[PDB]
Amino acid sequence: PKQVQEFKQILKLLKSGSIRAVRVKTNGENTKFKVRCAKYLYTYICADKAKAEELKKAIPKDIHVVEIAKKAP
Amino acid sequence: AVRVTYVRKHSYNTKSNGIRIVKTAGGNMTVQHRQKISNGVRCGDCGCVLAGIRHIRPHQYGWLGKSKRTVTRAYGGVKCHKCVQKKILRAFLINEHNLIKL
Amino acid sequence: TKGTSCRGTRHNKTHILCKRCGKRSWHLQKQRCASCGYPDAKMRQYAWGYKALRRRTQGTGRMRHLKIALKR
Amino acid sequence: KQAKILGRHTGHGKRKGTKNARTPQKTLWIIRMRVLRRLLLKYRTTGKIDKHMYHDFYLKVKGNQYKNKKALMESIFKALEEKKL
Amino acid sequence: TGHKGFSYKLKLGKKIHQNRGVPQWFRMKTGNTINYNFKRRHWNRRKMGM
Amino acid sequence: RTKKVGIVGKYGTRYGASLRKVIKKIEIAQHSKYVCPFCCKEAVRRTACGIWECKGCKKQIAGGAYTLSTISGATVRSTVRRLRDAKNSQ
Amino acid sequence: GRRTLSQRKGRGSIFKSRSHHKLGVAQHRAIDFFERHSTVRGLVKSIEHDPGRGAPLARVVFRNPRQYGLDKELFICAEGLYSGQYIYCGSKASLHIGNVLPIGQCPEGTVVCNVESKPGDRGIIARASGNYATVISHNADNETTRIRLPSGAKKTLKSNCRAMVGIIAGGGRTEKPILKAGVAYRMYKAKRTTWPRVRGVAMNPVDHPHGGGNHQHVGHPTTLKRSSPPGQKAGKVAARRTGLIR
RNA sequence: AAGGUUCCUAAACAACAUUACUUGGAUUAGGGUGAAUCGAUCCUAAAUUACAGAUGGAAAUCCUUAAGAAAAGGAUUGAAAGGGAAUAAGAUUAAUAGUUCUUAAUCAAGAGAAUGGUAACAUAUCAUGAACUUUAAAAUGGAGUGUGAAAAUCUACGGAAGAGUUCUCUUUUCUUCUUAACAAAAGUAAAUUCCACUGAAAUGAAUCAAUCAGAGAAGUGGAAUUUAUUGGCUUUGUAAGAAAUUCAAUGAAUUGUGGUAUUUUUGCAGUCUUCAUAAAAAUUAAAGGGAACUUUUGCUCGUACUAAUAACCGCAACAGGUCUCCAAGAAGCAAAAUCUUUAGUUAAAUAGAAUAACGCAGGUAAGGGAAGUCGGCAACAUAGCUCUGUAAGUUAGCAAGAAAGAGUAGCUCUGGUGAUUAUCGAAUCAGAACUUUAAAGGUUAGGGGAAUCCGACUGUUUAAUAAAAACAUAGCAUUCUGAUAAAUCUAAAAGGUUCAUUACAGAAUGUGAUUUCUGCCCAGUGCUCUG
RNA sequence: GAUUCACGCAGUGUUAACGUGCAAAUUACUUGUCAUAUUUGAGUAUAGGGGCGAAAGACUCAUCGAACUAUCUAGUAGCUGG
Repeated sequence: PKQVQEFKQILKLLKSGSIRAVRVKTNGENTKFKVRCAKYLYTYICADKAKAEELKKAIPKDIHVVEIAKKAP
Repeated sequence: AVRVTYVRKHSYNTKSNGIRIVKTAGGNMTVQHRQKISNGVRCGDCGCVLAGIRHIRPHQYGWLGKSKRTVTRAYGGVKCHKCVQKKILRAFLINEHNLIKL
Repeated sequence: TKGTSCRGTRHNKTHILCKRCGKRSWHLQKQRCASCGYPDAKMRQYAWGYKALRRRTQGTGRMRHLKIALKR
Repeated sequence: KQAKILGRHTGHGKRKGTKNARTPQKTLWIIRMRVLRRLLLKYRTTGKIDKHMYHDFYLKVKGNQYKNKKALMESIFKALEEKKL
Repeated sequence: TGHKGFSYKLKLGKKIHQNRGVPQWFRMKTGNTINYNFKRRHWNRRKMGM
Repeated sequence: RTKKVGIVGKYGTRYGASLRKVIKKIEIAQHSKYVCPFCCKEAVRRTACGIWECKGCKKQIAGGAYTLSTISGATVRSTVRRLRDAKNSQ
Repeated sequence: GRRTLSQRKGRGSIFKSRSHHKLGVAQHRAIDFFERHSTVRGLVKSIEHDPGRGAPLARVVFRNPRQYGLDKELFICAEGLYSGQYIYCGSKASLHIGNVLPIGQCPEGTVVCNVESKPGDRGIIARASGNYATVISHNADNETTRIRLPSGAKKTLKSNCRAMVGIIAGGGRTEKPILKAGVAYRMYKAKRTTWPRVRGVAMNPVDHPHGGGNHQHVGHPTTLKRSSPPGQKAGKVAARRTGLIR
């Protein structure tokens, strides 16, 4: 598992067609957009809720998006 | 105080069967096979270890980047910098000496 | 301690099953079978063991392709 | 263990081991110099003493002349006054 | 043992297959005196030595 | 700490007076640093039976089994030196 | 009767040499033109310790003159040889320490170690630690030279035999008294199996011919003929003189 | 390793477990062993065996790279403890799981003629590199000291949840508060080796110890490597969604920070010791030289169970024997004896009653104290630690824990031994009052002395009546041998051992440390001779 | 190749226990020893007038002053029993 560090690559990565599925976990303070690519699992830890919303609109409709909470699916 | 068991069929504390005990979720303690300790490279004239090349397994050098297993210099990777500074002076001072001798 | 005490370390097998005779008579260290004379080409037969001949010789098995020829 | 801190039980009839076993003689001297040689370097780095004086004190400590830290700062204090005469 | 060769495991497998008693219907034949297996053994009585 | 049995005091009292005195001469030489012919330092330290390794400047000099140069091995150096020079000129 | 310990030592069951950590065969280099009629140059890469002998072995690294590549060798170290040395091994070589020379060029009285016994067998005579053979004379009529072996016997050799100049290193080894049994037991780490030696007279009559009766003694003269059968050949064989020399 | 179905479940109890059994490792019938990542498979070690050749009446023996038109240089086998490409956490089953399921990775084989730094050296594959050659890794003894790191135990501050005691008290006692493989670089260490500036004497630098310097110390600034995967520790993705502890009847709560403490593990640094110098190849990387992101596959074999006071070997559920890994508290110098926590068991050739003799095992005793007896056999007695003191003899090292004498408890105090600029932390030593049943002794725990004989010492031996005064041993000494030899195996042999050797060596012997001394005898029997 | 404690190992004494035993050589206490001439596992080597032996005629599958198994062999017996 790898971690992306800022908005530049995460937005670029989602637009690419290699993405298999996307998971978002909503913790008490932050949120991780654990996108799952062909090989690794990249996650961006966002603390600003406004910056997560623009990330929540960038996912293409052709992949499965699962929103997790304090209860596992 | 948790007592562990070897996870492989090896039951003897040989050099190849070294293990490390680590903690695990819930207080369980598990067993991991830690690798051996190896020597680095040595200069071909003085027998001293060379700098810039890690001390890893012979096959693990293949996975390293092409600049992570050499040193960028003449005879870089097989002779120390002192081992090479003397090579140049020998190859040059000798040529000047027998240039005028004959 | 030549009796019961010293009989505790007997777990290193010497004779394993042979391939041409099927008895447990293949000496691992000598690399030859003590009952049917392995890699030696000839079957090991001795005249003093007249019983060891009638235990395994011609006629004691199935005779898969010889019971036919003699009948003909 | 709380009572043993005040020395309630550390008598003579409650010891079954040799004096060197309970208090090793090597580790009471390994620590003794590390206490002293740190002070000598501390003063030399600070500038209280010089290299020539700190050299005659490095060997004097090494020869077991000063029993504790207090008995070394007194000798440095003494040998500094003879310097200005 | 834990580590047995292939030609050795299949011979053990036959020695547990042969360690079975007479089938019930066989003993009910006519003139059938084969009531019990006398070639049987057990792990704690006789070591098969193989 | 000991009047006369210096290095062979580790043998205690159990080899004889003469042998412990004889071995005293050899164990002393075997464990001493000699003056190194090349680097010119008291750094030559034995490594094996007849291999003296100059720790100062990293050279391996061969020599006697317990001394850097045996007495009979120094005359031969002079004997050959005397025979070489005379042979050259007449 | 039985077969005494000298009769079981010839079969080689447990009496084989323990030569497993030994470096290799220490000898000169093969004879060739560049050594018969010229000189080569060898570099003493490093001095090593071949287990089971008191003379260090030096790892000389020549150059292949006929082909491309190194020609690594293994020379017994003469005393005084050091790492990084240049030793020349040829017929025209200079008479220094370690330079291999044909025995027919050394001046009379020259010290030569590791002398061949026949031209081309690469070292026979004077190989042990601290030993050397001294040239005596020359004879140009039949190209033979006399030398004095370390045993004192004088032998006549062809003048083409090679012989490294000097004495062998590791001299004066035996002057140290082995003090214990353990030190003498570790000395045979890389040799045969002969250390704890049980006396013949402390043996039953079958094992050794000296097996005594109700008193521990020999009973018959120990000086025997050379033509005794193996097994009865004990004691001193063909003794010209016995007893302490006065 | 050995055993082989003993493993799990159901029915059942004629036999077997020195009574009985509803129990069983026993009867019958079903079920169970999942691998690209663990091993075998691959490579070599001590060693082993083939074609041709040599030897041999014969069986067959010898050579293993030498004899060969054989194999670029030499054939086959040889290790489940040596070398080795790559995997972890949670969960599941009546049993299998580094093997299955979820999640997350890794390896191999494919498929789609460059810059920077003064220098040490450095750049998410990059930045060409054939023949031939070399270097290095794989790859290596042991002892003792110091230290970095992790885990366990102990402990400091602040807590969250539950459990135990409570008529006598206790802000009390206990449990839980965790995290992998593989990767990232907020912050930050110890050690070692190098580079650049300057050139040390009034010599310095430093360690517990050492050790180092004008072929260059100390100082300042840098570089590289090791430290259980990347980069050692904290931290981060994995990852809380798992797990542990609680509450409610599937749904809810929490998971800070330290330590100048003890042990274990794993590395690093130098020091010491050898008449000991403490493996090979597969396989991999670099150099010298200049010729010209995705996707596919990963085959075969083992995997159940015991590993023992009931699964192995001893005729058996035999007090015998059998190689290893993990390791809590009290107490002490101690992995000692004794007691307890997690875990296992209360059954392991049957019990009840009475409390005779003679017994096996364990004890005690008045007065005397070896008078018993072959003989202090057996038993009793001294025993830890601190201080004082310690003879003759002696190889000057030892004798020596010689012998002998004093102290030791409990409670309340005081002082000494350090880090940072008053706080904080360690068990250790010393001293003073007061009290008592006057104190190592529950357990562990030397009897001492004066002489004589033998063996020099540590060591080894008659498995099953002899453990020594015997054997060995270092020391002394004797004999032969120049290597095509000496010894010496084979019926024979370009055959074999010492010999991968070479007189400071090989072979054959007697005496048995050190000190002192080895006397006279060559007639006899051996050996030898240049007669 | 110092003195000792411990895990282990041995077998000095009781000539203790047992002696139709737990045991075809074991048990308990006492004693010694407890890393360098140390203990031990696996593989490999040495085989009967042979091997191996720090030497006791000891060890060589409960067998050794010449192993076990089979052939000569129903060996011979002036000797004992029927």
